[PDB]
Amino acid sequence: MENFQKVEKIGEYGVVYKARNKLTGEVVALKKIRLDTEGVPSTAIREISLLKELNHPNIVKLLDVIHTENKLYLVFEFLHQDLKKFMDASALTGIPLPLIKSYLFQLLQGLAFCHSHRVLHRDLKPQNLLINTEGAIKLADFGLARAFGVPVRTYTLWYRAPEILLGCKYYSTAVDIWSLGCIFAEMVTRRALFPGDSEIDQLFRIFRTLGTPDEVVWPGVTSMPDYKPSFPKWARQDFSKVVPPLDEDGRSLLSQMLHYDPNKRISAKAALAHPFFQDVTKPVP
Amino acid sequence: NARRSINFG
Amino acid sequence: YHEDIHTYLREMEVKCKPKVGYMKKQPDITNSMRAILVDWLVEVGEEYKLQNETLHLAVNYIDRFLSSMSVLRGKLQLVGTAAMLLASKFEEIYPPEVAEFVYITDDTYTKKQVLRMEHLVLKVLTFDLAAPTVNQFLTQYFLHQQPANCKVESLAMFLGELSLIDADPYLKYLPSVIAGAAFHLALYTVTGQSWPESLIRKTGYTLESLKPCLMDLHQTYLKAPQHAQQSIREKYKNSKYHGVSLLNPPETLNL
Repeated sequence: MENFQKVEKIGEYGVVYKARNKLTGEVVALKKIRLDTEGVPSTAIREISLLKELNHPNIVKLLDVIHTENKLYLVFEFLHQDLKKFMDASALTGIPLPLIKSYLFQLLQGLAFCHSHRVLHRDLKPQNLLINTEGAIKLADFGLARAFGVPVRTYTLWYRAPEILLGCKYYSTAVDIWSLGCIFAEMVTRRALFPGDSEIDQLFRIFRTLGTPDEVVWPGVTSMPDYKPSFPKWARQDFSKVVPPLDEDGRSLLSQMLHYDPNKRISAKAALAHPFFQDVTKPVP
Repeated sequence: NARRSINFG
Repeated sequence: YHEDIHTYLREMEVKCKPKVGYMKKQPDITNSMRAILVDWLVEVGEEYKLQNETLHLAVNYIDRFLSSMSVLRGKLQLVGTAAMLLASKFEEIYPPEVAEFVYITDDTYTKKQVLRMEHLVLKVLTFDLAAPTVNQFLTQYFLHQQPANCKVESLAMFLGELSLIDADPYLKYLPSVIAGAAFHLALYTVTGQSWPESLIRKTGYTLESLKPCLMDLHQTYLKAPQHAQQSIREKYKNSKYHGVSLLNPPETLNL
């Protein structure tokens, strides 16, 4: 605290400020967590414990933890903005396809680094993917992240996997892949893929876009807590209409990341080897 | 039960 | 990524390893006190329906904190309570309130004392609350067994939890080694099968490499009914764990 100078407030976990280090001179984020009738929050505890062992270029780096008896401070590297504001700014004209491919590659690299460890982000949304001026995107907001060394029991809504909506018992790494695929589709089409208002509304939007899941395309849907026989039998929409700007490789990758079956859904490591990334570059935004 | 003050001494 | 997770766990368990023989440096508490504290933590986890991983994490936090800090008789239960609260916050979906732990300590310490001890443990552990446990390695080994005998898994969990009570001699064995010894002991007890070749390749632990921990765990299993702490034996008597604690340990290990 005494070694930092708050420049501005960049969010409101507790309030996060943008600060300047008086000694080193580098600009950092100053997410501050108040300590009071439950002690240190569980979300902050998980974020600090998991983030300090995640050292990847495409992951927000937690540099210092100013932990005192009255206040808790988290010092992250400062990135200009997140994917949400960048997408909103790039609304009149679409984000360039090489930039989208590069951002997807970096997000998948960060996800693969997390999944090689036992870190499940579980909160992959464009508001949690900060971007710097050098054309780099990093995972952020690991407060909802969980360690899945042992299986993680289930507890926004747009980027929630169909299994979580369909009464999933244990979390899996496929939910992060589903969220990343939704982010990919949103970047491609400049629109939320499944902007459901409620749980059943989100489920119905997913079923309308990808077809109502049968037992052949996904074993075990019928014997699920949140599946009802009164589900409309929608047909799978052609992916050409879902993501017109995407090419054949991009459409195939998006289809694999949006697989109904969590076991058959592609992984970050397998997605990094997709032919969609055979010409990936690092452009600036 | 599980509610007890342990007398370590 | 499963092999990557196992490699990362094997690497991390060294960095989260408590100091061996730290009770010698402790001038006020002894290993019997730690065993009593772990028994009470097992009872507390049973009372509040906490997972086994939460108990293992609390035991690891206590071991590391007592390695780094000196604690008197009257503060050992406070340290255990803070470790349990931290493990529940890290692992549980809905961790119990601080008032719940204050009540479960029979009001030995106030809420302010519990929160201060939690802050002290977090500062000492430097927020390194993701320590690998015997439970995680045991689950990874269960993923490499066929047919998946639930009795094998229950007995392996029972032995891994038994290893938590006695710092001597289970603080000089890595959690992976303890988990492997427990898996082999359960397999030989209920099916007679030995350490699998798949786990030999995955972990690099041959049946000879687990021999010291194997003998120690066999001695603990044989002497489990006579042990001064019996909370784990009662806990694993239920049908949830198939009543593995009622199973007769093998008289000898054909090694």
